[PDB]
Amino acid sequence: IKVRENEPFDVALRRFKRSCEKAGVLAEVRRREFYEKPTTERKRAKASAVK
Amino acid sequence: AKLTKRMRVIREKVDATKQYDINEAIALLKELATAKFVESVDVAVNLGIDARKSDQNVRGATVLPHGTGRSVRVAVFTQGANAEAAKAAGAELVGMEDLADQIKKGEMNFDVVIASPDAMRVVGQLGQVLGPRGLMPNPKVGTVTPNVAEAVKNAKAGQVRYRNDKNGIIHTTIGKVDFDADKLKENLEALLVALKKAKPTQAKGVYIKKVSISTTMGAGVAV
Amino acid sequence: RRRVIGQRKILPDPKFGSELLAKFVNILMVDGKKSTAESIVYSALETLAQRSGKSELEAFEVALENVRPTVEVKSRRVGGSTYQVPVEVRPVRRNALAMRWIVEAARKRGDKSMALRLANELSDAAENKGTAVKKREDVHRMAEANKAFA
Amino acid sequence: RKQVSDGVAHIHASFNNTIVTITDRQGNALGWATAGGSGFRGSRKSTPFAAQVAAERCADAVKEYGIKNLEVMVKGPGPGRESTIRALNAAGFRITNITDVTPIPHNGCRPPKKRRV
RNA sequence: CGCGGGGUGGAGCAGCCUGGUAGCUCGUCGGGCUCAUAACCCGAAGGUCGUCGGUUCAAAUCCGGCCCCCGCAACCA
RNA sequence: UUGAGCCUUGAUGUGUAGGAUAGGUGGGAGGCUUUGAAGUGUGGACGCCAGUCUGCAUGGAGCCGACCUUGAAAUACCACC
Repeated sequence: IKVRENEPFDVALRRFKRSCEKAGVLAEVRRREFYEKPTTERKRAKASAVK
Repeated sequence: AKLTKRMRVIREKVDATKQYDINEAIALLKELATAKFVESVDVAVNLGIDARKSDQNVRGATVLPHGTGRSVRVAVFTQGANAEAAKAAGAELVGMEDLADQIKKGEMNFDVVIASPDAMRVVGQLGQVLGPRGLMPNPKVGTVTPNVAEAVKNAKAGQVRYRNDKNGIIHTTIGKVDFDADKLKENLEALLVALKKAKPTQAKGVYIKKVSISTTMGAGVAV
Repeated sequence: RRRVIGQRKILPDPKFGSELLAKFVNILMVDGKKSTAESIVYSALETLAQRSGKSELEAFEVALENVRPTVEVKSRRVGGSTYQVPVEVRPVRRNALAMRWIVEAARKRGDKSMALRLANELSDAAENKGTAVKKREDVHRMAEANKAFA
Repeated sequence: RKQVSDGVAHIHASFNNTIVTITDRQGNALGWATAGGSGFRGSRKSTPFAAQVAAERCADAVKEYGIKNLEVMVKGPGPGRESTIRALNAAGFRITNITDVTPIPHNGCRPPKKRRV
């Protein structure tokens, strides 16, 4: 995870709720070097039903 | 140094390096006293003779005009008329089986204990309570004998008892600093000639390595 | 694993209203008779006033407020290997652990009257010497040289 | 020497060791401690206890320098990070400058399932 | 020609300054373990801690002698 | 900068058990403290966790053996090593 956040924490991190297995987070979208591309999709949003 | 006021005022009379002749200092020994208890002059001898081997261990006692610096209260364990002979010679308490209960329970008002050989059957049961006090009689050093009247008198007349310590050293008192300094040169020879007759059987060549003499927490004297 | 269990806190003693005396007669219960234990513990004060026991407010409190156990010993696994590790004593056996250390020390002693062996064991806890009080100290002295694991 | 009331620090924790070092901004050594200096070995040398005791051994090396605030750097993933930072208060320190100095050294990846636990 | 240490079930070693007190490894007779065999672990059986003096309520032990061992050792005509 | 050595200074002693860190060894009851401890607490330090040293709030000549108990054996106050 490689984080630099310091001071007011306990219990040796893993602070994000539902981060691995059966979602969250990512692997939606696991193949072809696109692993971190759904974070970009849900930030460039705008609508999700597009024509 | 760093020294206490009681002794700092005595350095106002005496030199820190000089050891004084016992034939010349005869008015000075009484003059360097400062304590709230009685100060003495004591002899320190270096040995030997072998510094480890217990076959060359030195033990004994010697008679002196003032003994240990006081008179002693002597007790005698003896049955029948021979006890009255020790009571008239130097004993202040006569002992029997009735007294062996008190000594074992813890109470004893005497400096020396003497016994006769047929009375020593009782005293043999006190060897572990009289042991750690040096108070137990033993035939092998003469403190058990039929002539108990002369043995209580030997203690009451004033004697000092000794034995050498670790690595071969021995220390004994030879007078109070207030007592006649003229006699120190006389009584020292009576102590030395008697300690020199106490040489071990397997002693060879030499016996004394060094002699020193000093006052309680005070200056040294020369011979 | 699962469970999550129901637990019991037991009935108080029918003379004094004390549940601490009730747990003491339960640890003193042998052969299931249970009335026998009432006649052994708190059945005399004249036998505690025979030794070190001073006034009735201390005739049972010498097994309660006189001590505080904290840890137990034995080994525990950490990763791929086992180590000697002091473990945290649970907060309701905390006040009822020394009851076994007193009842065992009296029961296994060869000195006749059991009602008197127990009053003598309470007297030897009122001086804070040897039995039960050193069974607290021995494991605390161990845990003062064993701290890396819990 | 003399009172300075200033210094800099380094605190590291891994899954095999933990250490504490205090120095000056002119490069002078002021105090050091390690879990091996605390006398620990093997699977016990990375514990959060081994880190919290080493923190006070370094606070005893700097004791005459007058230091209450020092500029800290933090290294390594190990749980000794959390107890060595709490031990700054048991050392008498109150901080205003602290940064993570751990090498990244590349992008990502794959957070583990062991250590913790 | 001398000195230090040693004498303990079947072989080789403890020690000291807890004197109220025989410890051990190795083997042997048996288990754990094992598909056995190796590696590691621990029950059981058997001896006067030599020997003559000594202190003592008491020494295999300490203090004196002896003897056999194990290591070091020196000189006048 | 330090090897060896000598004075000065300061403290050594907890086999083991509890009230208790009984050094050796010989004495011995009135001897020592007035920035001086007691005693419960926020603190510092060595630790064999018993003890001791220092600081502050304080209170200000005690305290101790003998008594009472523990043990073959003592436990204020002290030479000597």
